[PDB]
Amino acid sequence: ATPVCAVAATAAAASAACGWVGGGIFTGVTVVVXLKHC
Repeated sequence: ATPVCAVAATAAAASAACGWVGGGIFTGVTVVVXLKHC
């Protein structure tokens, strides 16, 4: 695992954090709000 394991943990961690960032959070928040009330 060493370096390889660390890489997976990094990319794997982003799965959620990375997904939320990059405008992903706005998409869900913006999308949810609308459909939520829109």
